[PDB]
Amino acid sequence: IWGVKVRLGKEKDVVRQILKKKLAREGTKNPLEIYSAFQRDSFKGHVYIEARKAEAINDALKGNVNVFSNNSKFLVGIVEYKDLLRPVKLTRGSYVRVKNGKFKGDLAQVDEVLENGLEARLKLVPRLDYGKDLSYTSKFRPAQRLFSEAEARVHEIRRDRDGFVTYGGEEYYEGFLYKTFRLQNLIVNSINPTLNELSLFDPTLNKTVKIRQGGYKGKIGIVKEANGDRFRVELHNPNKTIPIPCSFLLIESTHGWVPYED
Amino acid sequence: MFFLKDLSLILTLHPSYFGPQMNQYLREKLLTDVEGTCTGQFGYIVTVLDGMNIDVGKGRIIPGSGSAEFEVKYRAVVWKPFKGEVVDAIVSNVSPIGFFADVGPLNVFVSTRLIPDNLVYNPSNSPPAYMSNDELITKGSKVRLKVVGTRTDVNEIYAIGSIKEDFLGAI
Amino acid sequence: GVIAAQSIGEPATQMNVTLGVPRLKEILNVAKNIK
Amino acid sequence: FGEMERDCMIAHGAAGFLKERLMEASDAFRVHVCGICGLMSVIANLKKNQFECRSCKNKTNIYQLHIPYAAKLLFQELMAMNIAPRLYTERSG
Amino acid sequence: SQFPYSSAPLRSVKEVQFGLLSPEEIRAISVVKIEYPEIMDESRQRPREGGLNDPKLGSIDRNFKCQTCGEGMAECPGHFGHMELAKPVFHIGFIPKIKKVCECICMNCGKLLLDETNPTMAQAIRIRDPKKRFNAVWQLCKTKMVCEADAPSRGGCGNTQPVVRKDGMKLWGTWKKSRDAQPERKLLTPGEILNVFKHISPEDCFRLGFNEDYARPEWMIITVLPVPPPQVRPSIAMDETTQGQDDLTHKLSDILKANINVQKLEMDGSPQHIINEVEQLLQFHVATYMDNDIAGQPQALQKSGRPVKAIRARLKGKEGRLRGNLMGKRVDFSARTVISGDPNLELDQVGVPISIAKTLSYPETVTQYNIHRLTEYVRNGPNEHPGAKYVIRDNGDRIDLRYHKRAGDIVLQYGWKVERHLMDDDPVLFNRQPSLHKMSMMAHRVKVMPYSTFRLNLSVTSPYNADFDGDEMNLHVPQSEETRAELSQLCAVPLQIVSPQSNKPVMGIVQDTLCGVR
Amino acid sequence: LKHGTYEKLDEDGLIAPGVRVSGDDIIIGKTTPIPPYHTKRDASTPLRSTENGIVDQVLLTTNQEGLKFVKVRMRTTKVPQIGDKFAS
Amino acid sequence: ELAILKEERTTTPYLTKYERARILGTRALQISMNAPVLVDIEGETDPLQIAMKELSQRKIPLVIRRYLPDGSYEDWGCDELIVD
Amino acid sequence: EETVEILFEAGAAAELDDCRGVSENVMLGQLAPMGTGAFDVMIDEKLLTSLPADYAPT
Amino acid sequence: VSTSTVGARRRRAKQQVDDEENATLLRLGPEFALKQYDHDGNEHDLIALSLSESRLLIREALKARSRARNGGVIDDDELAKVTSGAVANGVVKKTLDYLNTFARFKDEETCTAVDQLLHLHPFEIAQLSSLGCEDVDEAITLIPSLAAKKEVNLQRILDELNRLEDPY
RNA sequence: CCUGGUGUCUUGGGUG
DNA sequence: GGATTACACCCAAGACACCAGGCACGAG
DNA sequence: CTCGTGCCTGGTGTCTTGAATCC
Ligand SMILES: [Mg+2]
Ligand SMILES: [Zn+2]
Ligand SMILES: [Zn+2]
Ligand SMILES: [Zn+2]
Repeated sequence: IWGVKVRLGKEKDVVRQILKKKLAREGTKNPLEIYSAFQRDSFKGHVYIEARKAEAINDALKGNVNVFSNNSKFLVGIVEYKDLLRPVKLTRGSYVRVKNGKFKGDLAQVDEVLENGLEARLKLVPRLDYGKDLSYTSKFRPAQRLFSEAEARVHEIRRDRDGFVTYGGEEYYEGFLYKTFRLQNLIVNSINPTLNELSLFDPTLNKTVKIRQGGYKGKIGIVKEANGDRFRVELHNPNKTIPIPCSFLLIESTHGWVPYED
Repeated sequence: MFFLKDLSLILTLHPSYFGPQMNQYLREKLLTDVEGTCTGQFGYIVTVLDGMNIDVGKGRIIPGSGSAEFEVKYRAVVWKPFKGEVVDAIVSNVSPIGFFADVGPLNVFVSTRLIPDNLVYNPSNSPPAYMSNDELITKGSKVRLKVVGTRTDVNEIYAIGSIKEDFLGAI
Repeated sequence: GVIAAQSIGEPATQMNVTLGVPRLKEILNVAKNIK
Repeated sequence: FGEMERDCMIAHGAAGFLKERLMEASDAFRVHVCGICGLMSVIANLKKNQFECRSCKNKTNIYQLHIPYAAKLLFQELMAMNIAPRLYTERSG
Repeated sequence: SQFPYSSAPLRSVKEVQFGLLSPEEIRAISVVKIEYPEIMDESRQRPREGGLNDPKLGSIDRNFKCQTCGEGMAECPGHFGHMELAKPVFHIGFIPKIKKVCECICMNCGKLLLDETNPTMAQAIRIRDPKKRFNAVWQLCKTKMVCEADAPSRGGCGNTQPVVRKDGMKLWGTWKKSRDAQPERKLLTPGEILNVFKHISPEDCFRLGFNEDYARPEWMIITVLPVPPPQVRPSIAMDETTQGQDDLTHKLSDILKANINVQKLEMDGSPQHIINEVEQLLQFHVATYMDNDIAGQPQALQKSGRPVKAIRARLKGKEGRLRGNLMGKRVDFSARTVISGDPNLELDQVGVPISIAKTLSYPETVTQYNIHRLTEYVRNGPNEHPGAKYVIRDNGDRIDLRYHKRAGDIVLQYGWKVERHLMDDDPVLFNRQPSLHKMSMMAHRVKVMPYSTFRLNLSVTSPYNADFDGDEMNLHVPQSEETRAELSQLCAVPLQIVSPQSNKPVMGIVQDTLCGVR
Repeated sequence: LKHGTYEKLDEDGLIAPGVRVSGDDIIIGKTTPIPPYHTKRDASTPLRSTENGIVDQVLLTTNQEGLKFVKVRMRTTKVPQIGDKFAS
Repeated sequence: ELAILKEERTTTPYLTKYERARILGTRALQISMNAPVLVDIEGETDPLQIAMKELSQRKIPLVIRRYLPDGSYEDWGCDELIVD
Repeated sequence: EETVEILFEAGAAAELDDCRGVSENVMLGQLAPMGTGAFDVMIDEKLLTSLPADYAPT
Repeated sequence: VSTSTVGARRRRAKQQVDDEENATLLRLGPEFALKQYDHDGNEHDLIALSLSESRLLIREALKARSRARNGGVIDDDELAKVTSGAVANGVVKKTLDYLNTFARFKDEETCTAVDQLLHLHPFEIAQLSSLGCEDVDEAITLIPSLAAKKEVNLQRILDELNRLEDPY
């Protein structure tokens, strides 16, 4: 058995291509003298090929666009063969982490599994809004909080049993969502409970002004700053903001420019 | 355990103190800051020797800030206790967990598992005491203990004693 | 030191044997084979 | 304030001015160092007034420095590459 | 003064001791162990403990205090973590020196191949400089091609020594098994070399130019990686609510992921030829994390296609930490504009535009002799000249006079500071780039004037090599009593009339005035 | 929020032609919501700090992706003064 | 130990331009922090001016510690150094 | 020049930098031993004693 | 804060466990080494003080300073009021009173007699004076370092100490 | 009722 | 086989890809 | 009402072969 380096993600394709070549050449004068070929997911970027002569390995891969042209094949020891073909949990009442949907990343208890053996019913702390803005994603979801049936009663619900309600077509029993997930959609290994899981389980600014005394008499402006007695008017006419005393201003109101009786 | 130690202190002086009695101010300043204070490195500094005649040296001016830095070298009486040292004491308190004894500045705690069985706490007696027949441990009774451990808080140090050994106790 | 460095460098910034900047470069670089 | 302006102040001998420009008028920063191991490993809670270099078990021999922030940054990048830059405040020969 | 009071004594730096950080010390200063490459808890706010933004490493956010020192983000320096490596790897910077050490010592017990009995070698240990001594020793021992079990017993093991060669990040040693036969060169892994180095004696450690306390030779192999705090690798927000991570943050994630997969191998399915591909990849990521300009191999790339900014590249070159932030840097209290000439200014004056004069400031200390004068500036405020911008108390709190509506109710105490506007006869440092010689920076006396150019008396154009065809010049304002005096008594224009360059003046009468005076 | 004045914006979020503007004034108001009331963050555009003038014309349209799209042109007049550059 | 006795002082008896600048600035700084001034102050009230007045009358109370290359030093008072 | 190489080599051979150069002190932001920084300034306690007694520190 | 003549203490390759203070093993730490140096660099033996010496010096220093505070104008409770501050008042009063109830030779006449009698490691010489003993058997038990020295006089030491000792 | 944050890395075109 | 190659400054002009899985809508 | 197809969003992971001098 030789290993061969191939383009990442193309290992299954190379195994396929080798099979087509083998079957197409069976019984001809130039058979492909390999016995088998395979690719292990755990071993990214490699295909393994079974034969008697190295030349057959080169023959199997000739012209394959997914294989690195460098003469990189390597020999496997007989004592390493079976480990290449090693094929490899989940119990009711145990915890898993959800891998998809608004509950992605959340800890859940395994309640039960389907007869066929694919999806598992999970007990989950819900993330609900009680229909508050109706007329969901994992990035725009809700905080987790146990289902409250009286809140649902008040705001937006079918009773099914003691402590069991169907609310918006999902089932909540004693405050928890019970929802089926594909087993492939949950993580059962190396779960690390989090901290949180251990805990749980002046009236004239900006108004337009006219100046009635001084060298700037008759000019429009806006009150930029009115700290005290001395105002800052941003004059319109030249690009300058001036310091000015409060006796000098007329303010606009409902009827004309009004003195300091506004 | 008393020693004489040659110590020094870095003093920073604000420029408004630059007058003809500068040294006398510093001598008062050194004493106010150092006398009665404790450090884990030397112990309690009891009194400084020859305070009114200390030679302060010359002050280094700090670049950029104007203030002046003096290194006041001095000599003091210091008191630090030591593990292993046998000492006498005066009891300050008696309690079910042992007693507390004032050895000068500080207080030493001796626990019950390191006290011999025949010394029995007697509250009914007037005045209360640890009693025997020819032994009498009332407040002010000379007792001989041995320091078996020193812990440092860098502010006050704490030492634990024992009377669970030969020749230690009341005399 | 710094005064010496500036006093020599500043005239160079405004300036059949090799002369000028290429000759100056040979000296500081103490080249084994001069031009 | 580039490299060539630095040199001009040296030539003038204005050492005091050059120090201030590059510190007080810029990115001055205060750090604490351990008097034993010389590293910037001190954990300093100023309202609790307690300091400790855990490595040396030292709560007494500790100094503060005024250095440029960009120098503090430089030393942390050197530490991240396993280089130890130990700052001591006294000579020994 | 901008620093809150601390009882620890203030001192200056007298010595910098360089060295290596031992594995033990890295753990002693670390405040957290780093294991998980997922930065966020689960994208629901608050970053994950044990992750790369664990809050014990520090705060780069104005509203979360450091859980280690209690200080705000301004004072908090940041605290290091550590990352345990499943297998020891080489430090990319030290490989050529490691290679040199192999030819010096025995590859079994680690003893120096020569003794003081060799006369030339006894001369070489006397050399005082550690680097030259180490080289002189290696120059002798290089030709010694077998570690002798016996003196020419020295503690030797008798083995012949290999010729070690570098091939990228891997070292190959070719042993000559005992005419010609077949030699088998096997790979010299970091772990193999690591054990050999710990058995080197203290006496041979010194003779190799290393140092028992500061640079112990097995510390050139990396077993635990120090995790820098977030101050070294801050996040930036590209378009406000979208933030990307620093190159180091992404690269540390790659090292951390790669570290977990080395743990994932040794407990189950390892087809050996897979162990070598995964361990070499951990070596790769740790190498390009420190230096991504390794000759002879392709650079690590970001997904954008451009090369990763390694730590080595952070320090070198015009824009790096040393030439760009330490030998020179950007500074406060500076200004710049186009210059114009004025014959009716004194030689040592500079005309300063009013708008510039209201932005720059000088912090004048309040005393008995100027307190009445300084109160007048405070009433005028930041917008009327001559005025003032801040009042600074001895504690450091600044009062911003733009927003203080009860400015009339301030009474000044001695020792406070008032940051007043720039005013007549204040000295300032004036400067035109390129600064080719010392008279590119002279101190002038300010004269405040209308219009927006800097005014120079015409006779100073020559030392600056300035003219008025678009040139700009820079002005710097000293910020304390000590530096004002340094400017006026050392750098002032009249002191600079004669230059030491050619013992002659550098300023004279020029252009119109010189034409006219003839 | 930015430190400048918002009082020159109309209700459509856009300033109108004819209004004089100075530096740091907001002329286009825009917000972005904060992910998980009091939910948005300012993303407005202020006039460049060194400039002034009059808003001349405001274009409103949509881009290739269908979202709203604005342009604000500001005009001012520059009068020669000390320091300005000229050449034959 | 390092200190050199008064009779054996060898460095120049004139104040250098660098020593002068540092003395004026340091003394100026101390006056602005309200140190006692040793001369009469008339009309000239700037901090630098008062310090320059004290220098001209030989009344600045400071000592120069001039370090020599080996680390030893001669202390010279500003009262005894000759100013041009 | 050779910025990073110097520093790696300096680490491996435990170099001691005695901080006497101008460049050392400039980049650490400390007063450099040059010009106005080439000496220390001390306070003349002897000359202060010629002042009158009402100027005295308490 | 406050520091001493002894400095640096930079790191060494071999650690040391002769530092932990043990009076039995003569380990007084780095500050209380056998050979100290004063503020001029001169060599000097460690100054350990018996209870009798210490009572004279401290009391003298306080009354000479008290006289100096009075421009030049006995009981322990009066001598402790010279200090400044209630914190200082406490430690000084408690130290005199402690010494008042355990110092055998409470005057300078007897003390100088004890001084000349005692004036060989300097720490042991100071220990013998502080701890009163009756016989040779009592001294080598409580102070087990005097075992293997083979130089008694011990008995005549204790006899003179007990004879100079006033009744009570 | 004090505090108060708006990006980076390049490339290209220019000024002296 | 790399490292070296003036200084400062202004301003305008830009931004991950592919594959797989899940959900919603439309048609039978 | 159920099934299939298409579109959108989220997560994970690279690769057909194609400027000159100096030390
Ligand atoms: Mg020009
Ligand atoms: Zn330390
Ligand atoms: Zn912190
Ligand atoms: Zn060997």
